[PDB]
Amino acid sequence: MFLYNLTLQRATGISFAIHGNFSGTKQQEIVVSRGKILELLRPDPNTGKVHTLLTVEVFGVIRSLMAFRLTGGTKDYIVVGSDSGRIVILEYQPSKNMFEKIHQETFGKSGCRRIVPGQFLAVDPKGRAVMISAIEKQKLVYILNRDAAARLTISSPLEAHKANTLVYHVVGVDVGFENPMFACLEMDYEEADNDPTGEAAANTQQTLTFYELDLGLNHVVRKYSEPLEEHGNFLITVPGGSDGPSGVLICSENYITYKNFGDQPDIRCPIPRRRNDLDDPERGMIFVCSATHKTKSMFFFLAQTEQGDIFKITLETDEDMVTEIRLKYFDTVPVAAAMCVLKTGFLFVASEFGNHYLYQIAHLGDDDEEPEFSSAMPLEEGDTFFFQPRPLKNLVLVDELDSLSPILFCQIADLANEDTPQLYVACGRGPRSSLRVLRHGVSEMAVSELPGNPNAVWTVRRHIEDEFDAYIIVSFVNATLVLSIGETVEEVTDSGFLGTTPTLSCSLLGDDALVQVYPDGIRHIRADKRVNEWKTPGKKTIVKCAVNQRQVVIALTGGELVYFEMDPSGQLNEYTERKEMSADVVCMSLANVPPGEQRSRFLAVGLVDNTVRIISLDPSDCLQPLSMQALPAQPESLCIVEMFLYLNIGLQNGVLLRTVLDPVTGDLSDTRTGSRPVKLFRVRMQGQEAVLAMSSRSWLSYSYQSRFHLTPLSYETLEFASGFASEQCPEGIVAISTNTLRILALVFNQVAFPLQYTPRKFVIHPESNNLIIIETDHNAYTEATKAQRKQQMAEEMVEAELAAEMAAAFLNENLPESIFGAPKAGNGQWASVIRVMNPIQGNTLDLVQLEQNEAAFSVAVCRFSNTGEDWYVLVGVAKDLILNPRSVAGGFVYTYKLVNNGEKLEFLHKTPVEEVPAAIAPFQRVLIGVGKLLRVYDLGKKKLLRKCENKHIANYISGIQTIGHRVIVSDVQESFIWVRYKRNENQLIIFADDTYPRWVTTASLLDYDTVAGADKFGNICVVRLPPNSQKAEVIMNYHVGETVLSLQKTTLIPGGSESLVYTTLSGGIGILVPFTSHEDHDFFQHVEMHLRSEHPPLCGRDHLSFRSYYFPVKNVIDGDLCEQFNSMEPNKQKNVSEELDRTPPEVSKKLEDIRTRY
Amino acid sequence: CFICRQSFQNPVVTKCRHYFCESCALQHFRTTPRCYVCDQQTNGVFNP
Amino acid sequence: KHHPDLIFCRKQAGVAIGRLCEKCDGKCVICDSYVRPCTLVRICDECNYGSYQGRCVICGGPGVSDAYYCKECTIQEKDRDGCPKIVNL
Amino acid sequence: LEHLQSKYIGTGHADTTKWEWLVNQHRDSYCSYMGHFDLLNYFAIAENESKARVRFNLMEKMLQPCGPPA
Ligand SMILES: [Zn+2]
Ligand SMILES: [Zn+2]
Ligand SMILES: [Zn+2]
Repeated sequence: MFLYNLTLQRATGISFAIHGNFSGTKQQEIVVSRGKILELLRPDPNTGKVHTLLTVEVFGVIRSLMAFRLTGGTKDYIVVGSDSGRIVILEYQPSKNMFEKIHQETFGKSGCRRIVPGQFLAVDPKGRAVMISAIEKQKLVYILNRDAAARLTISSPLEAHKANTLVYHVVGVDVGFENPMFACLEMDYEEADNDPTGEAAANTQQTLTFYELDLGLNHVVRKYSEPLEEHGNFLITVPGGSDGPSGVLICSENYITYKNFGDQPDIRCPIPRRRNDLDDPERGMIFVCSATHKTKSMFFFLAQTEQGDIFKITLETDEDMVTEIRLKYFDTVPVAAAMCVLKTGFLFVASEFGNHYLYQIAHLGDDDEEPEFSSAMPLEEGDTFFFQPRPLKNLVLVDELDSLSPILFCQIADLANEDTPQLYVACGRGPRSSLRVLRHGVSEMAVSELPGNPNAVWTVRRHIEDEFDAYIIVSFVNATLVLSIGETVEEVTDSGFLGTTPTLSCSLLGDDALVQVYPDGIRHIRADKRVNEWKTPGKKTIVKCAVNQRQVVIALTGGELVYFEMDPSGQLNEYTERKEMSADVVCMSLANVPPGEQRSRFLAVGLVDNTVRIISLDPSDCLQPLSMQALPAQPESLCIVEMFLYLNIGLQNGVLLRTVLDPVTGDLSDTRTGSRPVKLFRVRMQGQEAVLAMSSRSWLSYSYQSRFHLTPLSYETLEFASGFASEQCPEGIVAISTNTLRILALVFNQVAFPLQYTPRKFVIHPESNNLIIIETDHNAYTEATKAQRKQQMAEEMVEAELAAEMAAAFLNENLPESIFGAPKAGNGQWASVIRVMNPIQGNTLDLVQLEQNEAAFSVAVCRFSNTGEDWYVLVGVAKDLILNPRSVAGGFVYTYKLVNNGEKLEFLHKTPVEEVPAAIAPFQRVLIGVGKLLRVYDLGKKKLLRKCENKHIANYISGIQTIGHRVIVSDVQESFIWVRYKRNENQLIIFADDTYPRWVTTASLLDYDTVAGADKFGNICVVRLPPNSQKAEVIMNYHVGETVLSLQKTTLIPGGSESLVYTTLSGGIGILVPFTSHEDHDFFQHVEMHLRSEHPPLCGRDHLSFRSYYFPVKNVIDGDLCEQFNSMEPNKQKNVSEELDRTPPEVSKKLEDIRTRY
Repeated sequence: CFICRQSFQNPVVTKCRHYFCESCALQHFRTTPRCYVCDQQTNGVFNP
Repeated sequence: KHHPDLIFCRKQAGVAIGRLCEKCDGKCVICDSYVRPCTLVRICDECNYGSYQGRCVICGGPGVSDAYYCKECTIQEKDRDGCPKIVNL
Repeated sequence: LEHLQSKYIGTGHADTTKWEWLVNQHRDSYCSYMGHFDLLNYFAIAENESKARVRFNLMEKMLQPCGPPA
């Protein structure tokens, strides 16, 4: 059916990063774009933690994104050239926290084609022009100046479509107020095709062509052309004018050639290699990430080598020519995809795998514990300054935001005791690899509990000035406890509210005298336990407490409320003015007083005669209940809270009645919510007040801006409800159960257990039920290969003095993966490590090692086919595992006994094969698919005996799902082909063929004839077989926009609908729910048709283009577009509700029902 | 209370388009899942 | 309603806005339909600037209204194809 | 036909060679792998390779598609 797909987890890996003054002020907004979504942060850099200022979804992939400011422009407009031809230039207004489109320049057809410009987009330093170019034979320079109102004075772009001129790197040079220029590394590829022997293909060389665009002539011509024999992998441009020379540093293998367009010297700064680097010398040190951090006059250049160490470079050019660039390794840096170093302690390093680092500057940036390799520093033309892994003395990484990308493997189960299931995403590369197990519950960022289950847990602080709850009085009838609200709440004797008796209320109502409603009455209790306990009205205990800033109405049985008024000393003294309600007041609350008001305008108590009596708390009008919020049923509580204000009586039944909390009596409208008595009081959730209808279905009448709406929350089950304010979040809903508090964000705890190699396949043992995963870091030096290379380097450099000690230090400690980058090289070399993490503990209870050229292709620890139900693990290791080109020695399928019921990876024996057996499953024997050959062999511990082997497959076997005498296998060509594997007949005949050609990388059996496939282009297609050389019909199809790693048709959330959970390699996780409700599907289709007209996509490619970029979309409903329509503005929401012929609150209720349907 | 034809105060309508009071809607929600209009799916709506 | 001759520019559209006369008003500039005119026409050059100022980007009448691409043409995104103002050859 | 369509990428006739069409398809595949963010990430995180090294490999493979012609 139709699939209302919603992404539960956003993609964590940032596809691009920009920074600058994009917030319109001195707050340097930095936007990390994760593909279709971009999060911009312009918070305080002295906080040390990243806080995103805005988030924008464009429904498209940006081919090239940048952020540049005009001449005099304090706001850096972001220019994004997407796959579509609408290159969007938008000035970002942080007042609306959104980028208003100044222009949407149309260029051409959708997709980043070879001739579709916008693959490389840059801007001039004066903000006068923007150049967008394709891979080859297409370039454009749009003259976008500043208008009279500082608007986009855009023009038609000058075309620089030079034939077969591939631009390796293009950068707009800083020309100041003169005519600007742009340098592109053009390479004439026409001579390569002209020479049929490839002689001109070998003799071709790049040329940095700096083309100057005369704006007065309105024409761009190639001004300078510096040819380089070495190809330019990347280039960094020195800023001209007062910021330095107008030069560029083209990077190569241990050579950054800095030169300017004119009489300048080509200063070849050598990239400083590590002192006795254990990595091989084939990996030349090039500037993978470069960032020019500029001061008021000069500019330092932080660059990362092939090892990736952060090397700060000075500039002793002396305004004549490029002479010296003192590249000293200031700090050892981790595996980062990019690095941008702004000012005021901001240095955002986006990690390809692991944690992206935001750093604060400590030293001046030149604090290098390693050697310095200047451009004027001479050498022997064979190495550089031996700059080893230095300590981080220049700056400190103040934030390390862990990203799930690249999420290779996944294992989601509710094995652990948590409010939501733990999903372990195995991710990362090499030693910098971990499995992050995340469990929600629904913001379970931190775990904290109040001390016991007391009568009330309220902040009876030292005074009113104590904003943090240093002593929240969790006071019961037996005793009292003091809890610290810092997610470290426990029991202590520092509450001071005299809660040895039953303290019903204990909160700092006065300036320093906390009001405590207790059986003694109303007590003014100080920072210590000095409670002046005046009597309440009557000798009974304080049943209700309408506490305000000045007068606290302590109401006993019969509704008699004694007014503990504030004296001149700040204490609460019980005055003689007391009024009785209709019956016994159950619970009370007082609305907040104004700044000129002497006391509260309305304090309301919920009597037992189905009413809430509200009186003025001022001493001139005390004990005068005017407003009567008459409850519909017998009221269990009252809450008289601001936003005029609302005074509500909540009942034990399903009706709570709210009226106007004022001197005039309002209309008691009774709204509905779990068969429990209500405990409506003051709560905090997203800056809006609420009254908690305490029930099993814990609803909150949120009175946001004089309108109370009651609904439940998406947390775990409970019986009561209250507010929540701790170190995890500032305001939330605590569904209070019996010694439990379900968190509602009106966040998942993730623990990352490390792995030895890059993670390949996460499997579970049959007997242990524990994660026996296999990690394969192929095309790199292994752990055993790295130890052997370290010992070989020790034996090589021991021949000398101090060189033998340096050799021993290089053997003991190389460049680390988390410190200075992993020293690893080779093509056929491959690390394989089978780590058996426990079912509860992420630490590996077993380690199995393979050959140094062998990659663990698959992990499968289950019961053996030849043996009984004992877990025998079949682990395939492909030796000499080289990816590009096709080079592998062979697949050794090690059969392992899996000792301690799988907790010890004891390898029994192995069975070799020439091909790679990437699939090994049980088939009624065991089907092992070694490429195009699938053999049914006995799964013995010693050796396998094959019976029937079929080599009729096309390319390979990516993965086969078996549904009983039929297995559908994915291939590089076919998405899914179903062969009826009759193991009783010892044969396999293809009962279903394939017509759609797709390199499907995932498999999921939704039914006995439904097979899902996640293609290499990032399209999820669910194909059902036809009833009774015939293909299966693709019932559903969508394009997610990213390559989905795994997919499984299963109910991922707790209960709800049997959706399909898909995990992508970018860190995204989504649930596609098959909506069987045709009326709800038609309502969602009408809402999407309204939303596609109301809210346009910012990339220029529509949501239809995003969902049908590769293959056409079918049977999918866009819950992301439904969330965008919910996130639309108020007038646009009213227009969308008129277009869908409904209400905006009804559409929001339908979206909340779709979210709760899971 | 259209059958009783009494005084109308604090009006509230259920999901089956039955117009009554707020306390009458509470009594109907506590009594039955269906309203008194045509026994339609009111689902105990004691809402304003 | 079209002709095998009379190509327009096949030049990439810029800031010069298209402009329709009354004699062929309301039609699409490409397929000459009338269903959901969505995207404004840009005519890439001196097709607006200069002698052909406020003129038809079709047959040649006095151009009075903004020429629009229809949503059927922008379904295949023919709006990015370039200038549709006819140059006689 | 059109002169700009002949100047556009993908112009071909019956006189166009199969090896020339395969070279243009390989150049377009390298350009598409350079343009796609997810495909470049999948090609880069497959091995211990850098993004700039993968971009240099794609720029080399653009010429290598016309590298050994007929
Ligand atoms: Zn049309
Ligand atoms: Zn006309
Ligand atoms: Zn034109």
